[PDB]
Amino acid sequence: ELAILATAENLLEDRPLADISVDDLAKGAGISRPTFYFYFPSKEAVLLTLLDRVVNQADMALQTLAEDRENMWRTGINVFFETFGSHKAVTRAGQAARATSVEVAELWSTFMQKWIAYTAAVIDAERDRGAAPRTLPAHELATALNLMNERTLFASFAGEQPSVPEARVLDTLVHIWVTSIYGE
Amino acid sequence: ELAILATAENLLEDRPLADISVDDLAKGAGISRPTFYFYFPSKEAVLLTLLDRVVNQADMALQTLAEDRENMWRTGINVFFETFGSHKAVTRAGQAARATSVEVAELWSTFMQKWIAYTAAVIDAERDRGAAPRTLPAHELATALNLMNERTLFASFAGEQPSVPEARVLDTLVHIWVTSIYGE
Ligand SMILES: O=C(CCC(F)(F)F)N1CCC(c2nc(-c3nccs3)no2)CC1
Ligand SMILES: O=C(CCC(F)(F)F)N1CCC(c2nc(-c3nccs3)no2)CC1
Repeated sequence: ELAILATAENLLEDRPLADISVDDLAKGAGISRPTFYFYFPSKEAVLLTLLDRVVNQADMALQTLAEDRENMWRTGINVFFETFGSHKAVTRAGQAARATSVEVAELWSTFMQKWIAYTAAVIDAERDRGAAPRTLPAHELATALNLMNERTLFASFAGEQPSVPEARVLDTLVHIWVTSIYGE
Repeated sequence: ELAILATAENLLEDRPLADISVDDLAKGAGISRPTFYFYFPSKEAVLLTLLDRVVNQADMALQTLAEDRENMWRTGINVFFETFGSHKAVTRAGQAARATSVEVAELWSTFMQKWIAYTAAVIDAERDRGAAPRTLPAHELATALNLMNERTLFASFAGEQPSVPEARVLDTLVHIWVTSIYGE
């Protein structure tokens, strides 16, 4: 199973999921094709599992943090920059699969809701302690900022035109987060 | 031609481009199917033209503006909220078509570059006159803010989970723009 997952992530670096066959996956894993079907129903199920592992790893890293204001936010944004930036091929294939796969769509949406709720809870705590002003509803502010990070990180990692260069994206997002949370 | 375009926009309200046939389009336009092929090579070419007209209408409305700081930005963001919000079916189909169509991809990318360049020029003017502090590189700040607006507007219009409610999205974006441009 782990060899099929590593193989899939390796090939995804080079080509889209549409250009990878079960045969390629089976072969890279040192197993036959019907032996593949024993571990996964499809190549789409492989990507789902890869995406699930990356998002959970980001989510666990953020839990570890939960357990200087600008540096506080930078470190939390950085969990996502590093975790997804270390898995760009999976990130990119997984984002494209939100369009065609309900399971990938639901997976992404469920974790965005969780990460928005955590951001909102931290902004509310900051407001409760007098460190942040009561401007926008916290949960709405958190939603826009998180959607910004999703779109901006993924555009930078994919080398999209337009995008912020990967080496400038963390400072760019942290500035927008800190000014909008503390400003006002 | 205009009847084929209106028909396509009308049907897109109800269903995806994949569930619309040339026959549906031809029929709604009061023409035969080979008569359709005379005006457009495909249903994908129809969406391209619809998207082209919407983006140009937004772009022309923003030119009209180019020819109170918070209200200045609100009015510019509002061109996009109203123009795309008045054409949600076309916006939504057009965004999904960026994945499968190079012409739709290039069209969106070309206008984002133009709208980023305009935002950056206004922030630079604001900094030149002493009204905004010299924090992030203007063009990087503009890129992240514009990508935020793209993702956040389209999520609100599609009723995505998560999204900012459509009735709160303009105030949410304006707050993030004004604090990040003038803050720090
Ligand atoms: O960037 C994200 C998530 C959106 C993305 F596309 F990237 F998946 N976040 C979500 C969690 C945010 C957050 N950080 C923290 C904290 N960081 C440090 C202490 S508490 N709380 O919420 C950081 C940015
Ligand atoms: O929201 C956008 C474009 C991104 C989108 F997804 F929506 F297409 N804009 C681009 C242009 C921005 C802008 N406004 C202005 C001005 N508004 C009033 C005077 S000058 N300059 O740039 C406003 C937000």
